[PDB]
Amino acid sequence: DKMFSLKKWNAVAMWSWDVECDTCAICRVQVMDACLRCQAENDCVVVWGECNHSFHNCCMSLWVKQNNRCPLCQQDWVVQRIGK
Amino acid sequence: QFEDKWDFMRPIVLKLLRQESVTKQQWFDLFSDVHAVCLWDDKGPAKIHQALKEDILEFIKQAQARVLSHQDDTALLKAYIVEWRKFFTQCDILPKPFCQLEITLNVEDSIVRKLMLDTWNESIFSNIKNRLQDSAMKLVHAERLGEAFDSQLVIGVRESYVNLCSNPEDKLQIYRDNFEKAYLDSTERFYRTQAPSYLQQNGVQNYMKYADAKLKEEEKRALRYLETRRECNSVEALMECCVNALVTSFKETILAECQGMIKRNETEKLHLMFSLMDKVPNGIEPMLKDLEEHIISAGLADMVAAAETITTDSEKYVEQLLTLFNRFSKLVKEAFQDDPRFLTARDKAYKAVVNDKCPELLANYCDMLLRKTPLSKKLTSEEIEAKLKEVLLVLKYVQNKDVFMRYHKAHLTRRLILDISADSEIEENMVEWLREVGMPADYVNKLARMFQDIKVSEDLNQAFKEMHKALPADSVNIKILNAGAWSRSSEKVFVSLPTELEDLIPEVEEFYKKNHSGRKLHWHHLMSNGIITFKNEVGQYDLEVTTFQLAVLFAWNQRPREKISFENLKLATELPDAELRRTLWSLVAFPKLKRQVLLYEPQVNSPKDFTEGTLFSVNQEFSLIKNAKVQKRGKINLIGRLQLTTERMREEENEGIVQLRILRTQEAIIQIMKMRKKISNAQLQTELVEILKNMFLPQKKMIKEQIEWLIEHKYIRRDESDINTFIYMA
Ligand SMILES: [Zn+2]
Ligand SMILES: [Zn+2]
Ligand SMILES: [Zn+2]
Repeated sequence: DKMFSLKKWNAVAMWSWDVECDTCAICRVQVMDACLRCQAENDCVVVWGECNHSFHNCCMSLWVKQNNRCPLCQQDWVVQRIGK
Repeated sequence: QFEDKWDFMRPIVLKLLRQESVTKQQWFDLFSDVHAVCLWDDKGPAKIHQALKEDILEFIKQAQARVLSHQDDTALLKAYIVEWRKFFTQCDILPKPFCQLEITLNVEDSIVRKLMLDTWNESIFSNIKNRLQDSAMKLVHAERLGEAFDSQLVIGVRESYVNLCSNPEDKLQIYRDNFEKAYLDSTERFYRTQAPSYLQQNGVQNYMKYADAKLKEEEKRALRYLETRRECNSVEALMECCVNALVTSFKETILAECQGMIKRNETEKLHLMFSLMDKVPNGIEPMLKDLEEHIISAGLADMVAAAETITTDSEKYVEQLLTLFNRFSKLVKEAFQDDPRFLTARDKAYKAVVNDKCPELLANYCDMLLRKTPLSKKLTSEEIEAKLKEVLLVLKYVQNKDVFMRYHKAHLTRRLILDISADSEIEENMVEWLREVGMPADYVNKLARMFQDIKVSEDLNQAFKEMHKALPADSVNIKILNAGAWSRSSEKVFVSLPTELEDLIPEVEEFYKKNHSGRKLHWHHLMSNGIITFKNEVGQYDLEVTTFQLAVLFAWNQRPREKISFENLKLATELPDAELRRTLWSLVAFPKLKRQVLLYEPQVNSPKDFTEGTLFSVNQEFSLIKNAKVQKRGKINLIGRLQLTTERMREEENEGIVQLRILRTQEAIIQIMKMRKKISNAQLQTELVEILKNMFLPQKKMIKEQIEWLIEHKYIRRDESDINTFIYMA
């Protein structure tokens, strides 16, 4: 019977693919940093797939031209979000 | 020879010419002798015509006198007609006893008949003619004055004009060239005089009515005074003349009336005008213009003015747009008789109204309608949908459809996270509704996915509600969402939670991982909220507060009377100043409360007013207040806008759109180039506009930039002879 006794909690969280917020996977620079093309020929931003996998928009766009699937799993690819 | 036969023929011929009792025997005596004349006498055919000319003339001259003598113009025509009828009758009878003549010199082409018609003209109808016409026209004028003379007098004259020129080469020569001519001379003269006399004192509508009435009367006169035997065609021109001479001339003022009637939605007056001006070759077309103008102006006036007063008032935004649509739709359906040209003028004009340009507001507004706002609370679920149903129109007209949907979806995402919809069905309706607009599946599908995701998240939630038995499972509701869509940004304002929650999360993560291998949670506490029973000296009140607020409040769970600084709370909650301040502000200054959850030393008006040294404590006098009385228990919400969409989010969405436009454009270029291996900038840009048309209007600048990119990245290349022509590469 405390001052603010928990009665209800509407928790919100999202999920993504685990491993580490590391590299881009196609390329390899930090998902938050420039990519193979920018950091060399200098905006490398992020893009998501309905499969919850995230890469630099510039790296996954180039890859999709060989085949329209996700580099990590192999499901048909579909952009979920371009927003950062 | 002629001189041997004619002496027996004549007597009979005369009787034919005088319409006397030609007996059967005479019919044949003559007929037989006609043949004998033409056959026996090489000049017979001519002599017989000559003798006929003389015999005919005698009759015609008698007829002339019988008509001419009547200085009274109407008596004259009566006589004219009488003589005419006898004359015409013989014109059709005589060729019978004379078939042999007509065959040698076809009773339909009858030469004698021609001579008869010509003689009539020579003695009467091309001279007393002047009076035949003046009289007929005076009578036509009489019909127009209201002096409805026995129509037959003029009709008779017209029949004569026509029959006289019955010559198959131009059956209406005289009639048209002289009767219709004269008709118009009298028509236009009459009305060029009277049509102004009318308007001179009458209002425009009165005249218009009179005018149309006159036209109807003229159609009747056309059926009477003018010819109906055949299509005539020129008869229509005569009606056109009536219009031009009278109505088109007056049109110069009628159009001013148009504009007025449009402004007042005087559909009946304008309806008349539509019909009258449609007859006018250059009336109704200006009316199209007038309609277009008013609609656009209304947008620039009514729509824009509304938008400025609206801010968040979605109902007015929606209805104002739709009111205009419907006001003018009705106008066209009635005033402009549902005519495609006006429907088009309206369509184009309204499109401008809609684009006179911020679908992002329309999106905010649809949200207001869809969700459980104070606005939506005044509407029946059906009314909410209905307003949106009508909005379909607006969106169809909106060019930058992606804008609306971007913001709508952003709102949906939130609505589903917080479950703050007006109801469940309205959300489903909204998704289908967007389909009804004809909007891009990319957005519409994603909205649908948001709902599907909630389902999945809830399956998980339920598992927790059943398993965790930190708290009594059930009490907690955990929504684990697809970050790739739900995490609209990377904004994850981590907050340290109450023990009851911190000791739960490890289990959430544990369970989650055991069932969702390969996945990772993103504790978006920012969007999390809950209920706590607020124990006070005065009672126990549930509080509906954000997770952040729960963390703030946690600070005093075992020590309500101890003062905790802003900074200490910051630390207790591990929050940034911005969010901390907002949540604290509500706790010490939430609207509509007579009691705040937390007490504090210095007071704040707004979140920015907090200082690190600001001391907070638990409001042990806190209570739900009813009739200014302290209740022993109850419940108060202190969340409000804490979890609702800021200029920041608005801009983030704006740029997101821009980038989508860029991405889609680039992809579209690639697709186009794959389709057509080599095309001009014009072809490329055209196709890009079309492909992306249902989302937005592509700008050539953007396209250019995407082209340069694609060239640099070897997707396409410029033609060696034309930098505007591109060739697919790689
Ligand atoms: Zn890059
Ligand atoms: Zn993937
Ligand atoms: Zn990358």
